Amino acid sequence: GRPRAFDRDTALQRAMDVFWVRGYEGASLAALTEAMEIRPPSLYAAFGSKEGLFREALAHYLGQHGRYRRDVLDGAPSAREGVAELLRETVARFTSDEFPRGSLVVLAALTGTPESEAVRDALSAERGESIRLFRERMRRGIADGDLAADTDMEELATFYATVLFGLSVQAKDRVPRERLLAVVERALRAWP
Amino acid sequence: RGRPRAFDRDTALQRAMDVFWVRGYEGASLAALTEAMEIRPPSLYAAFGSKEGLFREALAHYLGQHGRYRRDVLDGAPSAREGVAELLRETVARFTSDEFPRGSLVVLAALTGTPESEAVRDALSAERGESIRLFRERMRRGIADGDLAADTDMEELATFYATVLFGLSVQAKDRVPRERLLAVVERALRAWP
DNA sequence: TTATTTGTATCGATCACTATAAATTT
DNA sequence: AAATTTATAGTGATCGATACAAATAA
Repeated sequence: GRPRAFDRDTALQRAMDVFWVRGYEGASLAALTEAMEIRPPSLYAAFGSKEGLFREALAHYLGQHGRYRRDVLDGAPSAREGVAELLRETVARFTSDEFPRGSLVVLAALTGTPESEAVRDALSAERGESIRLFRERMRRGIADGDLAADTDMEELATFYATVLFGLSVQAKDRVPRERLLAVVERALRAWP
Repeated sequence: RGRPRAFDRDTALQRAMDVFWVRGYEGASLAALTEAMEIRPPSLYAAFGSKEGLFREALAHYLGQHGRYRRDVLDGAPSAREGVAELLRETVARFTSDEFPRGSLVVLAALTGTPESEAVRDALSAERGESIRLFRERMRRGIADGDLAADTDMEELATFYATVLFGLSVQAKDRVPRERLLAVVERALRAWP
């Protein structure tokens, strides 16, 4: 029939940016439909609802900013170099302006009304996946021999995840890239 | 002179702060605030002027009643390392108590939002800068006291621990068990120079 | 009488979300 | 045409913030 005037993945990209800056509940459909360059009935045709548009923008954000994480981790010769390389590239992405500062998963919905709890729980489970990414790379380190067998991998993974999440708050606070890279270097001194 | 106010203004302020603590600034609807404060809208505005003003008063209340331990724990410690350790250990305790909302209001209440509330977002961001400054002040004392080296980068060390501190609000909100978060604090202190 | 607080009822604006039909197709 | 996306123009509900008058003090 009549052709579609927008490109799906491009409207999904602009919806992702608005969420990245205003958050899930902070993003009105006025601001969204303005960014995507579509009209409300077009938006609800492709995405179902505001929540459905966020879940698709989350999957979009993740595939474009959450797959580079495991590539850097497993591409390093040791678990310590993986955590170092991934924390350094994260600080780079957190401090260049090709994107907004900080991670969408950390910033988009930490608190809110009871109505948007499903969205908040989604971002919560995704933060647990960051811990799992760390913990999985440490399991390889113990097997490769570069990490002691009696290492508390859950504590080490959670510690560096705490630092990872904290860097989103610091990047949003406009802390310079040089100071964030010193945080990463200092956090590595805690390695066993 | 006039009709007397029928609510404790100190108690109402506490109840707004508890709603802001869980729902954030924009998430706290005026229907929800007046419901917890147990008052009605025109009273709220007579007392606090506006939602923004009510949060700004709730913030100062939260800071003096739930952030008073920070300076005390920091100052009463015999070394800079013990003050940072004890502050984080105490923060994890409060962050994981069954008695208060998990995490810190300052980090959780307004990280992102509409352009209308940037004044509130910058207020909380300035208060997070104070957390960095508060650590920095203690390390300053540690250099004079002798427990810290006279050439230590006070900002680099304070900012690192402020990063760990902010991340603990997110982990507390994610209901990470308390023993886990104390292990995190111990690991972070291993990075001390 | 005056002064301040109270509950009620409502404000204009904005929220997320659609009915409806013209526009553009094979 | 028959199919499908478009834009206009709204929906009721809720947002933050009030006009008003009964109530209650000095």
